[PDB]
Amino acid sequence: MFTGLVEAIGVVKDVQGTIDNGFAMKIEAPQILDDCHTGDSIAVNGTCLTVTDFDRYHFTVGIAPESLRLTNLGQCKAGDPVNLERAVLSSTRMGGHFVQGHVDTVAEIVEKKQDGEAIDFTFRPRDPFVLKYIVYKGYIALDGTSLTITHVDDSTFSIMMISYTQSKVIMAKKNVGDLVNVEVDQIGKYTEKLVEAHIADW
Ligand SMILES: O=C(O)CCc1nc2c(=O)[nH]c(=O)[nH]c2n(C[C@H](O)[C@H](O)[C@H](O)CO)c1=O
Ligand SMILES: O=C(O)CCc1nc2c(=O)[nH]c(=O)[nH]c2n(C[C@H](O)[C@H](O)[C@H](O)CO)c1=O
Ligand SMILES: [Hg+2]
Repeated sequence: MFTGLVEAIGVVKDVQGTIDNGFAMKIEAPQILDDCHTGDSIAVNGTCLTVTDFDRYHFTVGIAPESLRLTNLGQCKAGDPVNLERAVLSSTRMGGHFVQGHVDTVAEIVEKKQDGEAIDFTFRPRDPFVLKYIVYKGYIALDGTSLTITHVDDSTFSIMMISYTQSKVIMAKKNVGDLVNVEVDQIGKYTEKLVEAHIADW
């Protein structure tokens, strides 16, 4: 479980494996390894992954084919920066929201323009149906970043990235064409089943 408040930006140091069988990945991130333990859950670009080994400077993870299929981790190369956030089990969320780290799909950046001190991003999800769980002013996690929806229609959604965030996440420097991990606010899927189980009586 996470908050979507990215703690640091690590750097991929080694990637081995294949798209069909899985990746073994090594990440440099001393900033968040002071309290590491094998088995811990760490979100890499919003993808919850299990620590398989670590030291004061690096930690490794095993990435399953399905994780690589639904996220941008399949494109990872040594040298790439990634958003990182350590797990936390808390029933409270005063900052960010309830991010599970279970990515729904990827979205392509289709527009990026400056609006004052903020950056206006527009994304096109590979799986349009996730848009049914996205609403104006609602939450969403992009590459593990908790953000506020500023616009949404039948094929895209947008967010505004403020100055404070631009220096904390990899999104700031991504461009049109790049992919980001999308995790819609889980509550939406919950209310969907609620109405379904509801009219399941009507
Ligand atoms: O909660 C736990 O105890 C398990 C942690 C965990 N680990 C991995 C992993 O190590 N490798 C993985 O490849 N996946 C893990 N996952 C699932 C992963 O996040 C998911 O496939 C993507 O987000 C796309 O939806 C995990 O949930
Ligand atoms: O809790 C709320 O109602 C606000 C949600 C929220 N929105 C944004 C945003 O829209 N743009 C943003 O640029 N940031 C938002 N943030 C903060 C952002 O996640 C954080 O700076 C990074 O992850 C690094 O820790 C938000 O928390
Ligand atoms: Hg998880």
